Amino acid sequence: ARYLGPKLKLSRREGTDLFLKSGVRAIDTKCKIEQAPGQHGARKPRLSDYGVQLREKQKVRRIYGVLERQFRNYYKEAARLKGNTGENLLALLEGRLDNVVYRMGFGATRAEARQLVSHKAIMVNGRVVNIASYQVSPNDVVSIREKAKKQSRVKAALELAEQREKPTWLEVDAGKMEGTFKRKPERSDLSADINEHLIVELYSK
Amino acid sequence: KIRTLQGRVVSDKMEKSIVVAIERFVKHPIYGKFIKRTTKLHVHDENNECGIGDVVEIRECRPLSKTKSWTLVRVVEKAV
Amino acid sequence: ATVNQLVRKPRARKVAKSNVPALEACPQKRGVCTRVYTTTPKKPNSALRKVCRVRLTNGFEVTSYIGGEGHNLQEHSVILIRGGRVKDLPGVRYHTVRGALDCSGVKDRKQARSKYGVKRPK
Amino acid sequence: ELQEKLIAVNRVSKTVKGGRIFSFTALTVVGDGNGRVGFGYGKAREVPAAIQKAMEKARRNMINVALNNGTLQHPVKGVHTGSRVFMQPASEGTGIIAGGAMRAVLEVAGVHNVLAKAYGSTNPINVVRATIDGLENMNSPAMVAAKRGKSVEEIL
Amino acid sequence: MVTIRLARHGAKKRPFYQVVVADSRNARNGRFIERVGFFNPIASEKEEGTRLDLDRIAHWVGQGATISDRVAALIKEVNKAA
Amino acid sequence: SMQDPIADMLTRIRNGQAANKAAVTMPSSKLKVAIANVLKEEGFIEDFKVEGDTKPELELTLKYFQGKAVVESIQRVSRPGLRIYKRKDELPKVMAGLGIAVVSTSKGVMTDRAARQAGLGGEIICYVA
RNA sequence: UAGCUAGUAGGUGGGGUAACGGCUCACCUAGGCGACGAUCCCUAGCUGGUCUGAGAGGAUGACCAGCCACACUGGAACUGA
RNA sequence: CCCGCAGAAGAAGCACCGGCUAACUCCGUGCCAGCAGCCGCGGUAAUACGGAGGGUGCAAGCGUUAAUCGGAAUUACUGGGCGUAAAGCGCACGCAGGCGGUUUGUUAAGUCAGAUGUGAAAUCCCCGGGCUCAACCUGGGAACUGCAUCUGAUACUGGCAAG
Ligand SMILES: [Mg+2]
Ligand SMILES: [Mg+2]
Ligand SMILES: [Mg+2]
Ligand SMILES: [Mg+2]
Ligand SMILES: [Mg+2]
Ligand SMILES: [Mg+2]
Ligand SMILES: [Mg+2]
Ligand SMILES: [Mg+2]
Ligand SMILES: [Mg+2]
Ligand SMILES: [Mg+2]
Ligand SMILES: [Mg+2]
Ligand SMILES: [Mg+2]
Ligand SMILES: [Mg+2]
Ligand SMILES: [Mg+2]
Ligand SMILES: [Mg+2]
Ligand SMILES: [Mg+2]
Ligand SMILES: [Mg+2]
Ligand SMILES: [Mg+2]
Ligand SMILES: [Mg+2]
Ligand SMILES: [Mg+2]
Ligand SMILES: [Mg+2]
Ligand SMILES: [Mg+2]
Ligand SMILES: [Mg+2]
Ligand SMILES: [Mg+2]
Ligand SMILES: [Mg+2]
Ligand SMILES: [Mg+2]
Ligand SMILES: [Mg+2]
Ligand SMILES: [Mg+2]
Ligand SMILES: [Mg+2]
Ligand SMILES: [Mg+2]
Ligand SMILES: [Mg+2]
Ligand SMILES: [Mg+2]
Repeated sequence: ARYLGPKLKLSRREGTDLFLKSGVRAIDTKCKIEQAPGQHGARKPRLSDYGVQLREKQKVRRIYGVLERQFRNYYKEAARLKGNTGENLLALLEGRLDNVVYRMGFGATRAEARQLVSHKAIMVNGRVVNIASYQVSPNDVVSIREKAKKQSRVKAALELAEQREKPTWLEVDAGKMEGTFKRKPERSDLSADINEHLIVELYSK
Repeated sequence: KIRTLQGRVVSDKMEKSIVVAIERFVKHPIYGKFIKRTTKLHVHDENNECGIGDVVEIRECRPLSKTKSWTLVRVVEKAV
Repeated sequence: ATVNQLVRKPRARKVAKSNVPALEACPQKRGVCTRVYTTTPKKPNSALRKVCRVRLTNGFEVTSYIGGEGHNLQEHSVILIRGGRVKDLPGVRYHTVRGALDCSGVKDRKQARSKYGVKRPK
Repeated sequence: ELQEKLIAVNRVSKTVKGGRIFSFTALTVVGDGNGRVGFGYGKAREVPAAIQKAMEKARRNMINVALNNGTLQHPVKGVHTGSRVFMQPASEGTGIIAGGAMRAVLEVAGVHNVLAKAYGSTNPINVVRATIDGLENMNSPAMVAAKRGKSVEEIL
Repeated sequence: MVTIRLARHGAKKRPFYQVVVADSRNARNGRFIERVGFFNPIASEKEEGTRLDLDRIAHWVGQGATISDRVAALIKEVNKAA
Repeated sequence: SMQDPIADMLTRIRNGQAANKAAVTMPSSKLKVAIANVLKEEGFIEDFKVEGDTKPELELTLKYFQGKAVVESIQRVSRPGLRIYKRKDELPKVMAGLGIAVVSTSKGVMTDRAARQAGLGGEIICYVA
């Protein structure tokens, strides 16, 4: 139910940095980020329309760590919801609890955040939530519980997050180790490299 | 006001009884054309008042025979 | 075409026959090998293709391909047949299932094992 | 700003005393994203040359299209010999729901929200020709007002 | 005769009873004349959980409808709460 | 036999526009006159003129704007072989509301928009674009 | 599969049913159904729904709920609201 | 459901990589062995067979088979056609049937409008609520395009009467 393989392998295949490493060390130093994985990496075949759409979808899925059935469900939900479908999909993905934890900074990677969430380190509105796919809502406080409050990983992660670019849609208290999910982000608020439109076309073939 | 149907008398041979076509001008389910559909009814008529070709108004009633559950109420356009 | 014509005589749906009628809308069916032989392919191919004429549980006498390299089949050998034609044996509409009742899994296969009934090697 | 994209590249042959002579044909389509779209069909012995010829042709002989807010003006049909095409305006956010060639032509033209289908033949060149014809013919409400001798407000 | 009784609905271990008027012969979840309320025994706090249309119940009783013991209890609870 | 006079009239209009004819003449009828009147009101033709007593002739004066025909398309819808009637919620919008649809209602022959405003359906005679 | 039907179609009168009724019986009349498909043959429980489809349709009727029929096969009644 | 204990500990496979269709190399065989949904591949340099390495796609599942709708405007009511691609009876007459120039009156059958009754609950959809989330359960709506009756309108079509 989770991808347990090499992460820079995934990043190399996509082309971009998927943030599968903490970002202490540069990805160029950890791998040949430019060259694609495998014997035939040093080759860029001309990509079909289907291929480009698939690659974009794969990129997004890898970024968040969602397998296909769940991703498809997300897309359907987005389509059902009013407004722009790609935008809705992005919002839902962002809404995921592991993602919010990562954004707040209670984990260097989403993999780390997911681990914490699974292992019951994270309380949503003072109630231990265990599901990584848990949709966080606006005005939801999300906090590290004290047993995980002593974790050196958590404090290190916070430091790394401080280095990273802070999200506008959250407000996080580093000493309290609690963050309030004020609102679901807008498309202008999320990253521009993601071409949600390709994904919409692919799941609307 | 009572429920009643009009129709042309298709036959009047069986005694005290007439057969009354009740053509309805329905629309076709699929093609949308309007088709003339027909409804034969055995109607009871006492006194054998009705002729063939006669327009006749009928109402529904308790069954009077195997096939006969309608009675006539008034004849109209009873020309020959 | 004329609306009147359609009303008179409506449009007939094109009743498509099945191409695997011995299955009788079953996903597989059991049968007994009446006869096991090799046959020549069609004009763009040369081979000796392994095939068995099989009497099915429901009466039908069909012909069935035997895929994979080598097989432990002979007369009176109970097998499961599945849908699929050999495009190049004329009139063969069914495959044997490798890895079923009397049919053995293919020997020494490491790929497509699920398709050839071979258990995972250590 | 003159967005262009090649729909289909196809190899065609001629026969001569010697043997066969192959050559390539490229169907391209350019457009400014504000209404103007034009297709071009180039032929050359090699693909890049063919594409260049096609591009030049497309860049010239463009045609203006009445677009209403990045969408069609009304549902329009279009034919070109085998290719009969249907295309319908759709709500903002629908995206281009359109075949191959059709999708390309619409996108370069600048329609952002359409529902299309290609009936009949789906031969790229003919289908593109059909779509361009349909788009061209499609009139706007200002046009209808002008024709009928009314205000646009009387027609709506 | 006509009776007013609970019909079990919901999921396993999470019952939700629909209060229905029905001919006693009919099966528990089967044919019923009128649905006159609901009752949710696992309903949490800050949730209604019970709702009986009392006027309809009164009307049916007047007509001569018997009442299940549980439904009677529910009616009593509603009256006290209100 | 002549089996559809309205259709004939529509065809005449179409052919006149195709052939750049200034006017088109045909045997007059009350329904035809009503349709023509609707057309004039909406501005798809310049004028109509009924002339004669025993067997009167309708003469429509067709309309051109930039060398080309104003009535781009004009199709019969209801026809003797297949009558079409619509309810107020089902009334069609021709060319997404730019063209008009001539509808015969209980309150006389009117365009689709007018009929919708009134709140009644009827026999859909033709679309005009 | 083009003709089918003699309680067959209708009437009068008795009987019968909780009830109308050829439900049944006696007589009288000679009708009745059928190309808008009678009769005959093959297949099938029906519906809310389900799947699919832009829709119109197409396919389908497990589960859940409404109706129907059956209870080894073929008949029959008794008791009883 | 909660608390505690120990220790990464007990927990990843299946299909595919010639085009359609995301993913390529080497070796083995040599029209054989075999593959295949279609088109096709293999006759001694096989990205198509078989193994390996590498990769792609799904993932506690993954393939294959069967079955239905879709694509299929390939039964075309919406929405096709018939000179030569399949398709105009060899030609006529004519009953049933389908269609009917033009005016007025009348009727109100088709048609249209409004109301009333019904269209079980579940289901579908919308806004909520409850299971840590989801599935699932659930409150209220919307919908159920239908059918029936009554009251109207009378342009068109039908009936009737005169032209
Ligand atoms: Mg799962
Ligand atoms: Mg056949
Ligand atoms: Mg060959
Ligand atoms: Mg009697
Ligand atoms: Mg008596
Ligand atoms: Mg049966
Ligand atoms: Mg049955
Ligand atoms: Mg369709
Ligand atoms: Mg069963
Ligand atoms: Mg029984
Ligand atoms: Mg029994
Ligand atoms: Mg038994
Ligand atoms: Mg018995
Ligand atoms: Mg008793
Ligand atoms: Mg008794
Ligand atoms: Mg590829
Ligand atoms: Mg293979
Ligand atoms: Mg060799
Ligand atoms: Mg080799
Ligand atoms: Mg291959
Ligand atoms: Mg291989
Ligand atoms: Mg179809
Ligand atoms: Mg055709
Ligand atoms: Mg021919
Ligand atoms: Mg001839
Ligand atoms: Mg007339
Ligand atoms: Mg007539
Ligand atoms: Mg009426
Ligand atoms: Mg319901
Ligand atoms: Mg909730
Ligand atoms: Mg009239
Ligand atoms: Mg009249």
